[PDB]
Amino acid sequence: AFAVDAAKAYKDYLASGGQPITNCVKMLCTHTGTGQAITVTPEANMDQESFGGASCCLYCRCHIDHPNPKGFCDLKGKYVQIPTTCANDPVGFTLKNTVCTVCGMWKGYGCSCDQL
Amino acid sequence: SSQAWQPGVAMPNLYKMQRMLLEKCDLQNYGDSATLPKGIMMNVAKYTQLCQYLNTLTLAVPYNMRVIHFGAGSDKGVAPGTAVLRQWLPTGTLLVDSDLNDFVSDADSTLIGDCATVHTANKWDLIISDMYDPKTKNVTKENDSKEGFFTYICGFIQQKLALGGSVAIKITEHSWNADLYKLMGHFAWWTAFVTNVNASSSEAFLIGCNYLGKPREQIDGYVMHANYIFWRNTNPIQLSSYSLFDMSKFPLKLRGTAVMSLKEGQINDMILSLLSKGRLIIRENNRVVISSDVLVNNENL
Ligand SMILES: CC(C)C[C@H](N)C(=O)N1C[C@H](O)C[C@](C)(O)[C@@H](n2cnc3c2c(=O)n(C)c(=O)n3C)C1
Ligand SMILES: C[S@@+](CC[C@H](N)C(=O)[O-])C[C@H]1O[C@@H](n2cnc3c(N)ncnc32)[C@H](O)[C@@H]1O
Ligand SMILES: [Cl-]
Ligand SMILES: [Zn+2]
Ligand SMILES: [Zn+2]
Repeated sequence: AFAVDAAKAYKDYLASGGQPITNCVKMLCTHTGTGQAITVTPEANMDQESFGGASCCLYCRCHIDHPNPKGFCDLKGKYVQIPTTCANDPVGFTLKNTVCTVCGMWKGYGCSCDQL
Repeated sequence: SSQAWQPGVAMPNLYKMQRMLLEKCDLQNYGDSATLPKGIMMNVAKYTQLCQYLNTLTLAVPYNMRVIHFGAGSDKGVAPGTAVLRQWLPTGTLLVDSDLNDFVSDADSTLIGDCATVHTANKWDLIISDMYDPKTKNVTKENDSKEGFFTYICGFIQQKLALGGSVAIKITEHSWNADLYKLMGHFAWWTAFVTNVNASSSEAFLIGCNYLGKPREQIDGYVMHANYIFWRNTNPIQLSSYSLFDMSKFPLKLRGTAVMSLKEGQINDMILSLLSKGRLIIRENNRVVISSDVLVNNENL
C-alpha cells in the first residue's frame, strides 16, 4: 500500500520556498503557433515558451515511475507550451495544470470552452 | 560581411585544396561569447544553427526516416540537442540517441553506455555525433589523430549508414581523426561547418552529404585537419546569434525521398548520380532494432 508521492513532495517543496527544477530545455521557435498545451513540434504563441517535454516532466527528471498504470509519459517526445509568466517553473506548471481534452489548450490559460 | 546573418560558416573549398602543416589553433575571438536569446542554452542554439545549415544541403529525407544521435547527454542530465533534432526532423522520424552517462531524452529510444557497445540491425539515414572528451584539450602534448569513439564512428558509418545518407560529426582542434576526414571523400560533398554562436571555439561539425559507399576522392586526413586549422587560424568568425531569431523556415522539408533495397552490383552511374543529388536512399526498410552490450561481473568475495 506504499507508493512515493512525488507530485505532492514537489508541491510542498515549492510552497516551502524551494528553487524550481532547472535546465528545462527551452526551444527556439517563431512564437506564432497555435498555443496548444502539448504538441508534436513547438507551438508557442506570443505569450508562451515552448520546451522539450521530457525535460519538463517531474517523473522523467526525478527518474521515477510515471503514474500511468502503463508508465506512459504525456510529455516525452513532445513539446510543452508554458505561459511566459510561469516559465521559471515549467515542471511545476505541467504538474499543477490540466489540458482541455476538447481544444488542447491549458485549462485557464487558453481554454475558452467554458465561456458563453 | 553577411556571414553574421548566416547560421555559421562552412570551410571554403580553396582551403580544402591546400597542403598545410598542422599548427596550434589561435582564435582572435577566443573567450568571447555570443549573446544568446533570453533563457536559451548554448547547445540549443548550436544545434539550431547546425540544422539551419543542414537545411541548405541536399539531404535525403525519406518517409520513415531513421536518425541516430551520439553524445546526446549533457552535464545537466537532459538532451538539448535531441530536442532540437526532433523539432527539426519531420514528425514521426525515428530518433535514437546515446551517451555514456544517464540522461532524460525526447528520443524514441535512448541507449546508455560507451558508444562501442551500441549495435543496430538496420541502416540509418542521418548520423549526428556530439561526442567529445574535454581531456583532449591538452595544449602541452602533440596533437595526433585520435582513436576512441572516432574509430567506432568510422566503422559505424561504413557499416550502417545508408547510401545517400549524411553525417555531422563534432570535431575540435584536438578531438579529430584522420580516417574520418578520409571518409568524407566517400560522400558526394563534405565540409567543416562552424556555428556562428560558437565561432570562438575550434569546434566544427564535419559534414558528409550523400554517402556513396566508396571513395569519390582520396583525402589525406592529417593534411585536411591541418587545412581546417589553417582556415580557422586565418579567418576570424564574428560571434553571432542573429539566425536564431528567424525560425520560420526551420523544419526540414519532408521530401519523401525514395528508398530502395539494392545489392552491390546494381549500383551504376545513374544510381550514384541520384544518390549524389539527394534523390535516393539505399537500405532495407525493415523495423528498427537496437541494443547495448552489457558487461556482466560478480564482485562478491
Ligand atoms: C581570452 C583571451 C583572448 C585569450 C587569448 N587568446 C590568449 O592570450 N591565449 C594565450 C595562450 O597562450 C594560447 C592562445 C593560442 O594564444 C589563445 N588561444 C587562442 N585560441 C585558442 C587559444 C587556447 O588557449 N585554447 C586552449 C584553444 O582551444 N583555442 C582555440 C589563448
Ligand atoms: C559536449 S557533450 C554533450 C552535449 C550534448 N549534445 C547536448 O546537446 O547538450 C559531449 C558528450 O559526449 C559523450 N561521450 C563522450 N565520449 C563518449 C564515448 N566514448 N562513448 C559514448 N559517449 C561519449 C559525453 O558523455 C558527453 O556527454
Ligand atoms: Cl588532402
Ligand atoms: Zn515523463
Ligand atoms: Zn477547451
